[PDB]
Amino acid sequence: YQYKDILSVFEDAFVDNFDCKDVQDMPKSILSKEEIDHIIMSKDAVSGTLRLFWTLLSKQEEMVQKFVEEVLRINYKFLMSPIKTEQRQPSMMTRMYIEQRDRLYNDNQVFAKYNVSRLQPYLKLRQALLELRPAKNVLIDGVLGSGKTWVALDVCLSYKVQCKMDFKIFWLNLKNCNSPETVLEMLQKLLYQIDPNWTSRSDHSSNIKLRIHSIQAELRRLLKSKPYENCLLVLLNVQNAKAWNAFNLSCKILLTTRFKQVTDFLSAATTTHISLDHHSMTLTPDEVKSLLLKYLDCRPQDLPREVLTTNPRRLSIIAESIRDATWDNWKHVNCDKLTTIIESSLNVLEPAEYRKMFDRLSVFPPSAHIPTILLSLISDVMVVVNKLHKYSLVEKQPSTISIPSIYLELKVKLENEYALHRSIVDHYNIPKTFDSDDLIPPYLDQYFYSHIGHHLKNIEHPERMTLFRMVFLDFRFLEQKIRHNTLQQLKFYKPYICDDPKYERLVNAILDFLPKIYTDLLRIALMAEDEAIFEEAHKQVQRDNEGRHAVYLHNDFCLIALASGQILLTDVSLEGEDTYLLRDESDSSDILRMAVFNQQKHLITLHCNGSVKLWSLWPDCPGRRHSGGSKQQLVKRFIGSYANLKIVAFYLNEDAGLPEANIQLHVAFINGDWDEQDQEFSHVPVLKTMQSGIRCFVQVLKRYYVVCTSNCTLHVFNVENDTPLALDVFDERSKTATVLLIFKYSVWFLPGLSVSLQSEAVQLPEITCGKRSTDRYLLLGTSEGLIVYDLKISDPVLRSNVSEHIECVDIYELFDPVYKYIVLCGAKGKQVVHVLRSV
Amino acid sequence: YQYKDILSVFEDAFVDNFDCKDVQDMPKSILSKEEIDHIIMSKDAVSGTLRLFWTLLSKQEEMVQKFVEEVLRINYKFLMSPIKTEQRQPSMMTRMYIEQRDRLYNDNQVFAKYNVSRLQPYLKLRQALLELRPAKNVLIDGVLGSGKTWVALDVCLSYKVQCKMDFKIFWLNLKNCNSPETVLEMLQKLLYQIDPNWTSRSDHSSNIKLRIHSIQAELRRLLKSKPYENCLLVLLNVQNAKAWNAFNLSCKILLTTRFKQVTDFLSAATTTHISLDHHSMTLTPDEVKSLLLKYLDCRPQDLPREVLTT
Amino acid sequence: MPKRHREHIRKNLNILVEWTNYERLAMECVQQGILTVQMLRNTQDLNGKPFNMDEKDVRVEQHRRLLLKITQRGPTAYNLLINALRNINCLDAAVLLESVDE
Amino acid sequence: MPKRHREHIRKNLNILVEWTNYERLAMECVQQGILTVQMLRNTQDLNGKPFNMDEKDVRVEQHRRLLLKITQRGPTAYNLLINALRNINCLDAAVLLESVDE
Repeated sequence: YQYKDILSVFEDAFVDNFDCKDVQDMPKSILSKEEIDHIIMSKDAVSGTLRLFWTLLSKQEEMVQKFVEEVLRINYKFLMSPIKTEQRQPSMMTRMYIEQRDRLYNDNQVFAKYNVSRLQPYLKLRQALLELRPAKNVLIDGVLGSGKTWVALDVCLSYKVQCKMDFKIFWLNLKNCNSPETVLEMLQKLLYQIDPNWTSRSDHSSNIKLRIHSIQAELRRLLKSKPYENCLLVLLNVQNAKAWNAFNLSCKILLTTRFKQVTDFLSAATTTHISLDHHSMTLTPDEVKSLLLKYLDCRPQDLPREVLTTNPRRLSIIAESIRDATWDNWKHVNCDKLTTIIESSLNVLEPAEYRKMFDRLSVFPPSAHIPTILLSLISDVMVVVNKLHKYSLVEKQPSTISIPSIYLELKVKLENEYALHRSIVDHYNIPKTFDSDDLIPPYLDQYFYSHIGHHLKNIEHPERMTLFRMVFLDFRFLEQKIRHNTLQQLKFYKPYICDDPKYERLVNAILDFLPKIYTDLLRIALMAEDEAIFEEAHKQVQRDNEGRHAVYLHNDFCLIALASGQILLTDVSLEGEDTYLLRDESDSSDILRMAVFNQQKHLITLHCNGSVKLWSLWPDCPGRRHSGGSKQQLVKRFIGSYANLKIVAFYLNEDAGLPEANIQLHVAFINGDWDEQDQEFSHVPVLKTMQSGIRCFVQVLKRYYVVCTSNCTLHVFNVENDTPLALDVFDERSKTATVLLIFKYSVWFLPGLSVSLQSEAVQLPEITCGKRSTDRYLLLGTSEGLIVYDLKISDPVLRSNVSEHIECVDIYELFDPVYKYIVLCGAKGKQVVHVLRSV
Repeated sequence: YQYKDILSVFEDAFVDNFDCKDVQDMPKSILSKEEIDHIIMSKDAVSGTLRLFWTLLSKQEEMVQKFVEEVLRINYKFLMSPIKTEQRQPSMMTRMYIEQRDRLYNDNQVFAKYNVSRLQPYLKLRQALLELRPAKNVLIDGVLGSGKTWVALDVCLSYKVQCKMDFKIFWLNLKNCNSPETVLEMLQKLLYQIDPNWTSRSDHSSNIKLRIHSIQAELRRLLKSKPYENCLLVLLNVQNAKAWNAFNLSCKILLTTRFKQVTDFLSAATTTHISLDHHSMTLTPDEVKSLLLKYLDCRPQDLPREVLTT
Repeated sequence: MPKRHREHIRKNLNILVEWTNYERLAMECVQQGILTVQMLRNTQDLNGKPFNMDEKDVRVEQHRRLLLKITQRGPTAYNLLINALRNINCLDAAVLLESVDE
Repeated sequence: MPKRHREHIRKNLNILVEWTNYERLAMECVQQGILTVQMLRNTQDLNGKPFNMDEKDVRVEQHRRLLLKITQRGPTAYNLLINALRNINCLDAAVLLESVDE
């Protein structure tokens, strides 16, 4: 018989005892490395089972023979006789399961190929499926257009659920369930699904409700049958709970509506509520990276493209257009097909009040919140928005309101008359009403501070100069303190300058001064005079590069993306946190595993970057791929081979261990032979706790050179790897490197954590002292003042970075300012004579 | 199965043994402070175990097992056996009760989430229901829209009486039930729900009275059955006494009324009479704050409303 | 197999983990016909962080990872486990396994 | 336990509370495996009403409350109390308890 159907029958056995993640054979052509290797990171044996039974089921039928007949039968004899029996004999139960599944595929014809099974939702569904009471019901909801039909089909094909239901499954799409005859025909069709016979004499057309309750009674009385004890009625896209109030026939029914109104009525205890608008429900874009594989079947072209989160309808139709240009059909195309479906579900709204107000909403930015007053101007209004929230459209929250981008931009921007005049004159009028004697308005944090810029650029220029307060000074205080930032304020300052050049140059100087950094605000405005900021500060009083934060504990591990643009920041509350240097756009807040206190390392270019904690381990990761790659636990300071051709990850454990491994391979290559260690070009310097250095040979590994530091009473290389430093009690000693033998001491407090840079022999001591250009003098004290105590600084090549305070606030400074401006002065100890003042 | 439904099976056993007063083995995770303060002050452990079970079912399904598997261990030994054995095995009558109660909850879906159990009036209710007599009935008055429709639903949820009731219960929303035809279709629904089979040859359209008498006789024949010995008939918002006069089937039935005249008609000796317009029948502010929390769903704003008593 | 074999195996795990050699057992069971392409080791691989505590006592859990797996199959496996210990020749554990039955 | 045990304890509570010492029986039963500190605290707490009447009507009521508690608590209340009363050496109480049996 078939050899692709018998496997799902023993999915129970697989989950019970089988784990395909102990494989060390995996004969390559058996299955692509990516598929089986992403099952290695499966959450549990159930997840591994599902991943295997989906990926393998995607393969062609004859290859499963190589999977089973010989690869599985290495020496097994154990559970292949049942599989082969099912292939040949096939039990009646299994045969009916296969027949029913084939019938379903033969009914849909589109889910058989265009299915990419989402493990998380099915995983969260099938446990409730297997425990469903013979008359309990299950509700699935969320946001419409999420391919919930596909999820229902995914859970439907499961062998376990079909066995539990005894293949008593009936699918009814609840489209247009808002008329008595529309549900009457569904009653007849479901009856005929159960049995195409009817004692239609009781049909009395005097009341269609009479006949509907009669047929409901008939269906109830027939459903109470031994073959009908377990039946699964699928209710696709339930219109309203009113329809269910007739379709409530006391069975194991699963309904998947697409309206927010329907889910509220049903009780969670009575109906296990399931929503699809969740991060877990949303899985990963890697789930939908195979969409072009299910549609176009082109693996290499997936990398050039970029998939998004779980939006099966929109994303699927965009890909269908793409396969029939990737970029042309991404946005410009689908304006006639994706829109058709996006406002196809809308059509239930009456347009006199609902659609008109929704069109009014178009003026607001695509992803923006909204005050209640503003929507009121454009309790009848709140009742209207509340019922709109009830149907499907608007999300409500405590007391502003957010609107999804799917319905806000594409559906209504294309079809929009010019009501923008009234909307934008109101958007001008309300902030004018939001004016005071001072410049402190009751602005709302989200909508006001963000979109006052949009609206004032929209109306005219004099309003632009006045109410942004860049002519004034109150914006700089209010926005920044209330936004805790500077990136958003800059993003307002830049594109809005189009709405006079004399003031445009002044506000350009303002914009330049903005990233450079009550009484404090006026004092700093006093510095700039050609700008009217101090001019406004006078009325107010009569009446460093950039910055970071985003964290919860204490600044650890300051770094630099080699290619001018990223920071592998990281903090102490286990969370990731990576950021741009000229944007600070938080790019990945990913808890590795142990955010504690130790170190991070890069590679020659990129593609690996894990930071060891205080649990020995030094787990590694990718770049924008992020997901941690290497788990390594045996351990301290280890560096990559400085040669770009040899990817040799030189490793250093305790007890002066030398493990060496190419990253391209998974096993240590060389395992030859305690505070901090280093390699050389044949020599090994290690320092340990007695504060006397130890120097060994790579080849003989004994004691040859001991630097006791001679003044007892951390090692790092330079811009030529030629200058190792030994830190001992109170000394820095430039140790050699298979070229010479000892260079410099420079008569240096206990050295907390002193490191090197990446150039010109200069190395960094931090914040006890400053930049000492070894081989000897000190140049700078991190070169851009203090602004408290800690503020890091280094040079990868010619750009600089370094992020780690202690007070959650790291700072990127640069060489150019130099000369330690305000702090290099006469210290706390001074006496004053009020002469001026001789101090 | 589920730990949630099985506990109602053994309340009596708890009332038999579980002190509900001396059992101080505080789980801070599940057993709260204010509710244990209230658990101490209950007049006894019969009602005490009752609203204790209410608080327990308030917690999520797994959350209570910690009490009954290890927290119960120190102070009690028996109770784990009679509950865990049912948790696995699930006896047939218990399972039947489970499906029946689930059918009732699926019948509402609104009281299933927005309810608050008014303790004392319900206590009086099911107490009168312990000695419910096959010919006796219970009148439940109170002004319409006082949630007596809610507590009527609540009182039958009791495991003990429902098992005593042999799990046959039926309901009749008596809205606009004051027509000779209305009683006709309602009794036809009765006929179907009792048995989806009948002889329609006695349909005599010449007289609604003759046919209504015929269906009354048929249903009287049906009820005097061993499988139909104790089947409840609820009369929800009885419009007028004429409906009952058409409905008096000498069965374990009852009714709630909207009208003072309904209660006035019935004889107190022959018909137990319960009202809501009474000092103890009304809701204490604790029940009130629980009900407002059923919608507000945050105690910080619960303190912000201490006025209404309607 | 019934839960009696489950409880017997979990109770005597700490004993049969040491009486019988881990390698001599696993390398005798992989050919015995239980642990193959679909099962193989599932014990030489772990949660990923066992190195917090030293290898000498690590072995004790690795072999512990084996027996707990052997219980997960059907009624045959228990008796097959009997047969497995017959290959082990550490029959003092085989008779201990026998004692719970018969 | 059968209801006959509980009914016998109720109807014969007076004689039993008369014979048996309170503290001695309490310590013997809590050692016997019958009470814990939490429950015995409430058991000796009696009612709080012990304040208003004399002390002479407190210890006896505490003891009868204990008797009433130990009616059903305990895996074998009949047998374990029989053992405890035998330990008391107030064997008249033990034989009176055993009388309802056999």
